[PDB]
Amino acid sequence: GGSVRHIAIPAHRGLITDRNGEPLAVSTPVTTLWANPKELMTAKERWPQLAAALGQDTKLFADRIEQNAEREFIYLVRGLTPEQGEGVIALKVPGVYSIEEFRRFYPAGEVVAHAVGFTDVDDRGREGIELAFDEWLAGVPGKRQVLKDRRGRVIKDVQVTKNAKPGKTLALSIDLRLQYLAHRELRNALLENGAKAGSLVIMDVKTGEILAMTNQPTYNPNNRRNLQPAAMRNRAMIDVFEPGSTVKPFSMSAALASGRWKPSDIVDVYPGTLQIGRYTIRDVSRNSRQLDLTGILIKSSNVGISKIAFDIGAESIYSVMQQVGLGQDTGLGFPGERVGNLPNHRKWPKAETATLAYGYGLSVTAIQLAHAYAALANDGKSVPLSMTRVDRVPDGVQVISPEVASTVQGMLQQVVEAQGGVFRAQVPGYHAAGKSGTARKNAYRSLFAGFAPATDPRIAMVVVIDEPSKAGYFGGLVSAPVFSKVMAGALRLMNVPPDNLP
Repeated sequence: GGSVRHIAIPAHRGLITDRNGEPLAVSTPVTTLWANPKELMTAKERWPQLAAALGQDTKLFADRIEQNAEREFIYLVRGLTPEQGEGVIALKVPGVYSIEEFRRFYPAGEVVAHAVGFTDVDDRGREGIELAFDEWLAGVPGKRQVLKDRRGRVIKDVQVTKNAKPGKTLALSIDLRLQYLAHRELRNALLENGAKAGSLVIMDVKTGEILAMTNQPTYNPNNRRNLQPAAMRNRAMIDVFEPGSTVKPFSMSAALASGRWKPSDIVDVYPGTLQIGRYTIRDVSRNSRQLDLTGILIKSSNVGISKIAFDIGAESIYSVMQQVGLGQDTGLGFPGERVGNLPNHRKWPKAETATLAYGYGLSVTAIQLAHAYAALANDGKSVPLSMTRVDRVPDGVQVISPEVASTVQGMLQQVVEAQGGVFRAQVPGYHAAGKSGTARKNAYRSLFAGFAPATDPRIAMVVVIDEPSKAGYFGGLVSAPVFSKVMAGALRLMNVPPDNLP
């Protein structure tokens, strides 16, 4: 006949949009039904009709209400359409009450699942942006009072103690139009090459924004039914791998900055192997003798970059790699994010000096690799990463001098356009620049990292194809065609003028 209890007032979770306001995560009003078993015990002849309205077996529902006859609150069904909730309410079953709360709906579904993430049944972020910015998005629940009978019947409201503060809107750096394109093209490439998984990262080299981030396999954050953890793996931020030949441009940046090397310099790589003690440096193709610095990148000559590294010292190469973020914390604060490993030595031996120079030993993520190529594309200035829209561009750090960065840009354009280069990475109408690579896990990862336009870069991109099972596993056969198709759409959607038209 009288008992006051504080009930919480759910807060409206903040809207998540892409960089242009397209809805990505929307709080949707839902109707949750709860029951007071004490009042249900006075209306047993109504249980089968209530059981059928809840899609529950007649006897099982009766067993559930009986075992909880002493309690005052149980959940009947959580998160219904307001239409569905009022249908059960219209039955006038004594002891059945409704609660108005919110549930997330993700209009893009599987296309941006890993980046956006999801909430749980209690509207708490548990993955992706939903967890990374949960305090910003959640708001503060409110406090209300209600009078409860000694039999549990709701009698009347007493007062509101504190009003709910709704969550705040968040606009991601993602361009949903680019996301749809990268999601589709990465999926097509996986089917064409029969690959298990893949990752694609797009960045604005001037602002540090992540314009697109897609992983295969993916999942619908709206269905939530037996989602195996394989499809929920945010591979672009969690998978680490040896970058291989894709970090040779940074060994080259340290070479061109040492004062001892120029692009015209030649290196003798005959006969394709180089013995360092018991360790044998081996090139994939061993049909060369003298190569200039660009030919070293075109052929992916581990021997050539090793001899350059011996001359300039590993410390200069480590410094460039550390400053562009390889093996470093990205500061993005995503769950399960991995940093990788950029090893450091007090005294760099010859073997570790070489394997560092051509991308063995150290382990990076696709996000780190894209961030490094963005710095190279941004005339050597590294801008911090961001998964939210950047209105005020932060000051970068000039890690590679603009002259050296401009020289490596030209050499990477030749890697894509010169004879024997990665011509399948060429973007029609534009000058693209990039570098192919392979990461062994038999099983390999096909890598391509690049940027465009080569003469005035705007967009950096990394493609990781995990274990192709059809054509050759080489980067340039599998990953380069994806770069070409996705970069072409990224340049068009951002109205970047073509720099390669007759």
